[PDB]
Amino acid sequence: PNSILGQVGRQLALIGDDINRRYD
Amino acid sequence: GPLGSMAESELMHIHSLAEHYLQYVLQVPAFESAPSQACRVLQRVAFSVQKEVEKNLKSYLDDFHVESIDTARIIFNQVMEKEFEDGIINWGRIVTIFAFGGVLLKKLKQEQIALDVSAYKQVSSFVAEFIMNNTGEWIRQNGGWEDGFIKKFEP
Repeated sequence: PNSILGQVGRQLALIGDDINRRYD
Repeated sequence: GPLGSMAESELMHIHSLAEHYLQYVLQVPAFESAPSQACRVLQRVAFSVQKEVEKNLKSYLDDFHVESIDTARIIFNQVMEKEFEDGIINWGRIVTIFAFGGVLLKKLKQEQIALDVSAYKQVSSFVAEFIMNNTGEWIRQNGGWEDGFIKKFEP
């Protein structure tokens, strides 16, 4: 199963990609 | 010197950006300075991202124990590994690196009550080294800070 820091990092990626799309 | 002029300038820029952002986050007293467009833009965008991180991941971050600089470094590296697992680099993700740096430094201040100057300098350093090592080439290839980053966030 997943780990807390796994989840944290994957959520950072989601936000990063969302921001990349937001300013496009 | 060792890295050559271009890479050295790049590393210095990233370090400057990181320490300026983290000092802003922490509310370290500024001195009528005039940030570059890159600094100002990074500060505006990374700060809003940091708040989004802090809101969205509150249940995780409430259980973080950032009691020392070494723990902050360990957590930073493990989280960065998980974030960049898929190999994708873009400006949005680069901003999250600064922002998560800020998150960890805020938690460290919370645990220590007061930081000393050494703490923000050390965190800005490991953040900056990560960014340079993992994304410095991408940054160069994508217009750098004046041509890529500024044009992305403040056209």
